[PDB]
Amino acid sequence: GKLPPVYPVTVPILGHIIQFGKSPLGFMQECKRQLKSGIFTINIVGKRVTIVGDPHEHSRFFLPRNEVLSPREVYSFMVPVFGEGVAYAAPYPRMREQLNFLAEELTIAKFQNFVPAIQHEVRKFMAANWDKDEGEINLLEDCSTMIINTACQCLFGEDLRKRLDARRFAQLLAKMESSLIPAAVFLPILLKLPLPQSARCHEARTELQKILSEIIIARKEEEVNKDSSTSDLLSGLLSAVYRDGTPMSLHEVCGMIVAAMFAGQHTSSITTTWSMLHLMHPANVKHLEALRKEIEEFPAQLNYNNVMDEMPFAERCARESIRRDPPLLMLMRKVMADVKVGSYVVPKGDIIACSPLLSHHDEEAFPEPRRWDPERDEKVEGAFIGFGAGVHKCIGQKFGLLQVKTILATAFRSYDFQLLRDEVPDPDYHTMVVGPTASQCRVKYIRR
Ligand code: HEM
Ligand SMILES: O=C(N[C@@H](Cn1ccnc1)c1ccc(-c2ccc(F)cc2)cc1F)c1ccc(-c2nnc(-c3ccccc3)o2)cc1
Repeated sequence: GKLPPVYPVTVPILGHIIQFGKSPLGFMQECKRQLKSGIFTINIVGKRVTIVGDPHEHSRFFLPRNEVLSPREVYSFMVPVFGEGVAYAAPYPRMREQLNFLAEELTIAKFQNFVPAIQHEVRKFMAANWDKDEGEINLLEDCSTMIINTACQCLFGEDLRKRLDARRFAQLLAKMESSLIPAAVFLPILLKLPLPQSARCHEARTELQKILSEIIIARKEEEVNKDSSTSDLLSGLLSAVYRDGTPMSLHEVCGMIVAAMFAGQHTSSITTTWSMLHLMHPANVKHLEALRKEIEEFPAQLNYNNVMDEMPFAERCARESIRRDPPLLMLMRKVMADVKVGSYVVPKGDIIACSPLLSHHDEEAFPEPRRWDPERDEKVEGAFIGFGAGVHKCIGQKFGLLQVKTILATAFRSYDFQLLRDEVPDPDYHTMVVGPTASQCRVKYIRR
């Protein structure tokens, strides 16, 4: 039919990957300018990637059903992490049941207990590691540690955290993470080759499943000897029954737990770090005042109402941090059948993408897009896609923001911070999940 315009390939069989790596946004905006089109196709190692780079057409990426646009093939490289029959490795109907089960473990009703759990871990961390009148820290490392500790304290019973503490859990997860080859998205041959990565991933997942098995057995013993019963994400998923009457296997529960941590860890840490970096910069002193005012009448011990209902401004700070520097640069689907987008047909076999980095820098949608302004609103409806939308919208958004907001309120109640450079850090685009440049994240905390 009428295909999107294709950016010229001048270096064959790499395509535009190299140019993309150098300046993701600059490159994408150059394609947009040159091809006179928000919808255009680039070439990544010989694979056509059609970018829906016009915010007016977002719904064409986000709304079509799975039969039409499917992320499953994109996620083939993560099958060893999730496990077979888990998440994108399951038929879509089955994945949806699993997602519902996960969301039910992050229901608003469970937030009643999450708030104190999170604040407990935050205080404990600050008391241990931020103990002088002032001191120097790497904010990105400290927020990452807080997020693993807080997520674990919400989601895992004490017995589990004893057998599998944050530190050990992070090691297992990092071993799985460092075994991933996202290049396999564009070079699918990799997924059929024998790779040492495969054995490491399996080692770590099996080790984790073993620990969970031993926790389940121990809990059974606790219940028999005392009436002690632990209610957590583990117990919750284990009690799940699919519509076909079968229960979730331990294999599936393990994969879901792993998948949840993989989703939640970096994104939440990065969002918290950016938010603090912005709030502490002198240019944003008005915003820091608005935050401090928002939390001023909060009890020493926050509760569900405080964080959920009484923090709209902290929430704006979080979303605008994601809006300016989205941790996920490119959302992708396999085109399963020709799809009409704007004035073009995107053909079966393409990878279709929608880029939060590109869309969040559209100047009609977000005037002066490099300026962090929590008071802004999108000027094109649906242009903010920080948490995705439609069929595959984020199910962790509320829990992620609960942690970010709780950490912001707890940190800024007791500390000020000073950046150790003139400007907030540059984003570092070399990672799967993009955050501020780590070596630029050293800051000074100052006890209030
Ligand atoms: C906290 C900051 C977070 C950001 C910025 C974020 C961002 C996103 C984005 C952009 C998508 C869309 C993916 C796509 O369209 O391909 C997404 C989907 C998803 N997110 Fe997150 N997320 C965050 C937190 C979390 C947490 C804490 C969890 C789990 C506890 C989570 C679980 C998921 C799941 C399961 C999907 C896929 C839903 C589906 O495929 O139907 N999110 N999120
Ligand atoms: O982190 C990834 N996926 C995460 C995204 N996430 C994080 C928070 N919410 C959603 C992810 C998504 C869904 C799930 C998940 C899905 C289903 C389920 F039942 C449970 C969990 C788990 C995840 F870890 C991820 C990131 C990058 C990539 C990627 N592969 N290639 C690129 C790429 C290519 C070209 C240019 C730039 C990036 O990026 C693939 C996966």
